[PDB]
Amino acid sequence: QIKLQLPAGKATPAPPVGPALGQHGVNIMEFCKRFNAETADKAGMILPVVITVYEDKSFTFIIKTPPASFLLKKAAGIEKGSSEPKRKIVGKVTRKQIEEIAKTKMPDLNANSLEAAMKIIEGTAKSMGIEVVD
Amino acid sequence: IASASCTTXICTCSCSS
RNA sequence: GCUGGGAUGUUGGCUUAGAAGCAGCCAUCAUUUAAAGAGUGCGUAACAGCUCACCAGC
Repeated sequence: QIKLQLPAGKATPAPPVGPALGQHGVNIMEFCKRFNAETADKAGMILPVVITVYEDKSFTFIIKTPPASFLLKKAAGIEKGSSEPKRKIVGKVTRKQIEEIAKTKMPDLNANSLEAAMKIIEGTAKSMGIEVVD
Repeated sequence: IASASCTTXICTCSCSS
């Protein structure tokens, strides 16, 4: 199977999506129309697409919520992450905010308890150059 | 070496649809 | 050595023609796990397909 991140609303350039999926017998022209048809409701957002291809030259795709990395950036108020995480601090997040993002990405998190969901978020935060404030 | 749509330079890439 | 796991939270910030471990600098996270690398590698123009670490059995 193949997983990737395409921009909602635009799918057609040969260089990126062309070979990656084409090497698996994926009909690029049918994929682009399909993806651009459903994800038109959220045009402008970057999201992961799971495309299941089989022996038959047909496929199916599933849409997923935006990655935590993107949420943390928009939460802290930054467009670009830090080149050097524990070297250059760019943004900061508060405890209650960590819970907020954790609760939103909980249904897709591999954690069982909320405490575990909070910590996984904190992990990405410190590795992205975001200071955690209580 | 001789494909259709598929790389950034050598010489083909894509072109149908 | 042999039989099968070797994904998820993402394609970590991203840059080039392209970047989606195998280019590039800090990072190097946490899950949950039976146990499982923000990965030793071949390879395509990259992906891929594939390789060990580890595991379950032997």
